[PDB]
Amino acid sequence: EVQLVESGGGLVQPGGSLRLSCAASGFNVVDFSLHWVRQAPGKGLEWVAYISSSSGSTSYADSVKGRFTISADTSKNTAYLQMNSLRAEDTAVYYCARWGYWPGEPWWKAFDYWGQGTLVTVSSA
Amino acid sequence: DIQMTQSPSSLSASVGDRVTITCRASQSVSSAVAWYQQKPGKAPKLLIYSASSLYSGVPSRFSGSRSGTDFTLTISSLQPEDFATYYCQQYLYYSLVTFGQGTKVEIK
Amino acid sequence: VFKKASPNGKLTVYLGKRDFVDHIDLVDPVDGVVLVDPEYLKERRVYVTLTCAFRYGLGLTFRKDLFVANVQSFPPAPEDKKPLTRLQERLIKKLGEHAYPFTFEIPPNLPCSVTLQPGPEDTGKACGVDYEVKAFCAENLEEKIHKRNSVRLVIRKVQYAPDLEDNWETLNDNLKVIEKADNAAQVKDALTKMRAAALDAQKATPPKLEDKSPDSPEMKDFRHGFDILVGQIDDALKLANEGKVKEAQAAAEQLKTTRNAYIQKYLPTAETTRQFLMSDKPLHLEASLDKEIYYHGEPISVNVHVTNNTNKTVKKIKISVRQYADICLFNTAQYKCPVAMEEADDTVAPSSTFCKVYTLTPFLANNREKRGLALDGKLKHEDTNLASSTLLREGANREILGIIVSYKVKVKLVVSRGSDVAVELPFTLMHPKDIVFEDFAR
Repeated sequence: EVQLVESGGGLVQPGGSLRLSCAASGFNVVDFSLHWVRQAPGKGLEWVAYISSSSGSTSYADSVKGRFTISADTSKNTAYLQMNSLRAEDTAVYYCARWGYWPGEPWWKAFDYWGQGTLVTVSSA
Repeated sequence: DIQMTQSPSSLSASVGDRVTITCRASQSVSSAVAWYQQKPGKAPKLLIYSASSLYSGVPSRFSGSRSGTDFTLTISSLQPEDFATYYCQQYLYYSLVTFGQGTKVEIK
Repeated sequence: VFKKASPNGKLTVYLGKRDFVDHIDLVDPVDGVVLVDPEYLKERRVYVTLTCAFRYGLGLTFRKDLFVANVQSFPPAPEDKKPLTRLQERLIKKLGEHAYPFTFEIPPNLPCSVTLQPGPEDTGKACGVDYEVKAFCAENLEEKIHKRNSVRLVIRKVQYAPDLEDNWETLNDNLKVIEKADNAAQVKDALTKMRAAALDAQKATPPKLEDKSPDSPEMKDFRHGFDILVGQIDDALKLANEGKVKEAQAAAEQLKTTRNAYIQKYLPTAETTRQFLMSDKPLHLEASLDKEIYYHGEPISVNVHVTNNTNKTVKKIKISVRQYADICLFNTAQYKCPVAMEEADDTVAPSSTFCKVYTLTPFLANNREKRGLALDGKLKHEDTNLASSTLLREGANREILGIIVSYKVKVKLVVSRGSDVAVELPFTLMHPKDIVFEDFAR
């Protein structure tokens, strides 16, 4: 079945780095797009970044534009997110989501299968 | 950036009543609005996509309507699973996704 | 509202409107209240009617009239018919115990209010179709009328025009902005707007294929074309996201090709070809209208594409918008009146290709002096414009309609010396879709 396994969270000092991995089962990444959706504790969801393996095109957010890096891996069905110089505002639980491609129903069904999510926390001590 | 706003930031209703939840677009997004029901401490679930269509699995007491740039959702609330925070997402393009500030349905 | 009293002002008729719109399912009902005095009606009752009158020029008029509508209101309730409306019932707010109303209904397939224009020396006869609500009081229906007991209003019926055109207009403006843009921000905003417009248009249906099934193959091809268009917009948007503005502009230029594909399928076009002796290749001419539904005063741009390989040069282009009017009666005749004429001295070399867009506008003020036109009311009134095109019968009758009005655009090429090749493009002209008292008298 479809399951978006998301793992790689923890506590990191400010200015540190982390690598958030999103593994997928039951479908190949070459057929769908993979996003990242934040959630601050007690606030709404926020868009982070995404990647599409059919064209190599990636676009980030205005809050994490210059720091994060996203890369996929077709042979393993995982898309990697890279954390760099994490700030205090990034102490939020992260979800991995799948979105279809333009021609047909899959594009219309936005984020049909999400992930359980992993929690990352940034504190000085 | 296309902006999503949910006006009734909190609603109070009991089991069996009728609940309406609204959303207002800052730009012309032809449909391209989806509603998510986020349980306390759980990942979002897809209730209504294409701003009017139903997703298989979700119960039938859920429906939406689009008028210009205003989107609304309607429920006939039941006991176990219809008390949580709901969301309103616009998905015109891959790199344009913006979520709406959530609304909570408490118990009187 | 609007009122009008008889020459003996003991009978006053009110109405909520002077113009009624035609919904093809059912025209709006005529709501009014009749104020009388029972003393002058000592033994007599007040009458109301509605007819689709015909006019020309005992006013020396030939008549062919067909409609009847009868509601008498003295007393108002022979039976409690009362299909009441809000304004009709509320009109008794200031009116006493003599004011008994009426209610009427119009068939949903009657001719609209059209009137031909006569003159002292006119190219056409005088004719028209107009409605009238006439009120009077006498012993019975068949009794002779009198002028001191009558109120005869004249109302009008108007059809208003029925999203895809707006979406295409938005796409055109965004494409122009894309072409003229200099930074990535305006490019991205324009691309977002045109993506939204293209999706919204894909959600719609074209006027030509309306009668066909929603799952018919033509609808599938139409949605496929819009799918291709949105894909090209997506490619341009991705390039704009990367920042490379020039490639985004080229990807948007590909939208010109896809629009050209759409135009020849769903827009008015025409092509005629002519050849002569003592030559090798013929002459070809093509024209296209941007849209089908037009609004009164909205300029009409007519694309002209010409290619030629003959041994003759041509320096003349004439574009015209021509009236067409029918009279479905015993005096049957057909009319044609240029409403707007155009002339340019453009070039036709023996071997060259030409394509320019020319804009025209049919307007009554500049075109008034000619006779035999097609109008929808009295010229003196401010709300009087040219006659909107008669929406053709949906398989219904034609003879009873009276006057049919249509428009089409002509492009003429003037052959040089040692017929003139022409095309025609049908199109459509339509109008865009306590109480304070006033007098009805026009």
